Amino acid sequence: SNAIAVGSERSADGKGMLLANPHFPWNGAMRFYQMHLTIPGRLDVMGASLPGLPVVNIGFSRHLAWTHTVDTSSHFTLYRLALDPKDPRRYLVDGRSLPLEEKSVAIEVRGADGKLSRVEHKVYQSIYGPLVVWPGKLDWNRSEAYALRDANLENTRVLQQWYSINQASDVADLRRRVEALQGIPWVNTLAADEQGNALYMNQSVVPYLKPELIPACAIPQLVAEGLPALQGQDSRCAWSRDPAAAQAGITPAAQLPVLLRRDFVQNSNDSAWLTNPASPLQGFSPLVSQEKPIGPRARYALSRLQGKQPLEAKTLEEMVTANHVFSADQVLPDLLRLCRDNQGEKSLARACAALAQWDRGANLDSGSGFVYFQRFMQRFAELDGAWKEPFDAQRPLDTPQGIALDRPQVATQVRQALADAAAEVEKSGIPDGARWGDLQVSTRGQERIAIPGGDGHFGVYNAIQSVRKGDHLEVVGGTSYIQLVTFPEEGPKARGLLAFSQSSDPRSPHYRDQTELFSRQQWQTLPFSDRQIDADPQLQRLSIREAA
Amino acid sequence: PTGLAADIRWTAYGVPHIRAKDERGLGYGIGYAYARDNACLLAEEIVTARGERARYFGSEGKSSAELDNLPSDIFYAWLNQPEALQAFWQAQTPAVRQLLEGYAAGFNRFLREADGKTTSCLGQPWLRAIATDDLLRLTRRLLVEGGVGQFADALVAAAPPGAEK
Ligand SMILES: *[B]([O])([O])[C][C][C][C][C][C][C][C][C][C][C][C][C]
Repeated sequence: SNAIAVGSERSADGKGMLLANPHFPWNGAMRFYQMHLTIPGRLDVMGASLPGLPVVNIGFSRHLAWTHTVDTSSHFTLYRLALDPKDPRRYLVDGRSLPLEEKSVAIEVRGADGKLSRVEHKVYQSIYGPLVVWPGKLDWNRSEAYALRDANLENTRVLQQWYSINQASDVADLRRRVEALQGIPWVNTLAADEQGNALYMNQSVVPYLKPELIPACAIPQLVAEGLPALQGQDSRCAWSRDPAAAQAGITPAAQLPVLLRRDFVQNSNDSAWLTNPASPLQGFSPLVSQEKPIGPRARYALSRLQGKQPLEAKTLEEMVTANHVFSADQVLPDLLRLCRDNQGEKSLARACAALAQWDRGANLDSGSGFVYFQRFMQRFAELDGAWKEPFDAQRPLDTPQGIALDRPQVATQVRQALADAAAEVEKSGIPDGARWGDLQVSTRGQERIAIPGGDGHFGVYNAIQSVRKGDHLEVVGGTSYIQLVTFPEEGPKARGLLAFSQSSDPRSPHYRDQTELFSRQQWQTLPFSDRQIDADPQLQRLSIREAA
Repeated sequence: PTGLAADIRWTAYGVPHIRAKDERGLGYGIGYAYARDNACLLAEEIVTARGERARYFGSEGKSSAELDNLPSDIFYAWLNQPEALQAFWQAQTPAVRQLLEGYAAGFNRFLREADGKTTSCLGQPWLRAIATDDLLRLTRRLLVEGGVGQFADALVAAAPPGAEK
């Protein structure tokens, strides 16, 4: 996901503006759905929601627009158990041996004969939660096992939280409502209002440990890999209590990152750190936010956002619709130089030509250079010390950059990486002429629709994830519900699309209508006012009722 | 009088605009509109969250989250135990309870009337009237997506050691 909120100091109209670009599945239990909800006099909100939920999850109202991105905060902790040396189904806390609890569940299974059989399965539980096994990393042997405490299992406030957000008037009200309830499970919140405030909140449900407990309570090996793991044999490593928290054991709102500005805030799934580089967010628990190098989507966004020029709605739209492959900016110039230093290396010839002619985009008509670049990057990722300028914490927006071609070992490995990538590309079934849109598609019944965009890991803001199926790459997730909201005097102006269309059913008139539009990148009005709604020539109305 | 009533307008691309005088009527409109477009999806995902995938589809299949049916079912049977659902419901405000009651009733109204015009799974045994508990099951499934949900396979795999060296 991307989110950008722009405020009065940077918007061309001096008011608030929000771009919402969540990246989520194109099918299943997380498939977004558009709706507008009104209880006249007290609720009027429009946006999109996840299946089964009678609230708007990302949306806008008269004076406010908000959206979410998945955060980097931990929402659970693992606990490493010290097992009773005499019994691997018992574990030690403060030296005292405790029994695991057992909970059996029974499942009916339809057999080959078409009849049901009953299967019973034991789930072992500790005081922290259920045990978990990752063979080869989190084992359950005679010395240790691992339990998992999920902070959101006791978050009964989650539906109330979005219903409250749906009732929020402006950014200040939104902040009060989220901080008061703390019912957001695992996302950041970004928002803008008509008066021109831009808000970022890393306000979610996060396990709380007082700072002085962290060095001794962490499992050093595991947190180094980014697993929130704690010592489960010490009662002092229980999540800390603080009466200000909405739920026992979670981090109070005052200790979670918030940035309220009038220029901009952004997030593309990195931590709170560089939400706006002019005001870095630092000093938080490692369970909350760390100063890690940002990903290419955020680096791309900041490259467009920083400075003093006003931002127009069109500017934000085109950050999505340009389909620029931002990772190429860091490696392609030096890569092309390697190509030029190696003409007559016949194994690199086609790859080098395709890369040279490439528009550096993931557009429908972008050439096969994108495919060559992707496969090369997958291999470049894994090479050691190949950046000319590696990550510099003092220049977190401009590094890493370049290929260290003046180091003979790097030059050798990079050329080989390109040769291998080229070989892989050419033994795939990709024709001559073929453009990216000929390859990446979304299937609709017996037909296909070409889909622009590319993987977010390559720095494409319009992130699209696809998997190989037969002769094509089938889109499975990415850009989904798009909304771009401004606040002219008449009322909120929202523009966007639901990329995969309202209905997942091939029989529906709304199975591929917006998907055709997404292909051509033609966003549309999201009608909100009665006047906008009544102006739609496709308007249909139905009133329904039944007894309770 | 009573009880549930909603006014629905659809604009281009099938976007519904639901108006009601209270949460129960609002939920009614949402459930009906969503069912018109996505009854089969919701029914499938409810089977998943009820831990009934293997019952309807056997052990060889997977959920839309790409988990094997049996491990998925064990995980959701564990997560969505009756006592957990009831504790969750009891902690809900009247407004949220009403939203959910309306949604279930609206989805069910569409199912009663469905003739296949926008529903491809008509006649399947797993396409059935839903209950508020089913919406709680879906909610809790989403709730733990940032936590124990990512360890579903690992939970199912957790068994104590045998006699090994
Ligand atoms: B992105 O790739 O970071 C995707 C973020 C979009 C997901 C936002 C959904 C809003 C959260 C609803 C949770 C409800 C739980 C019951």
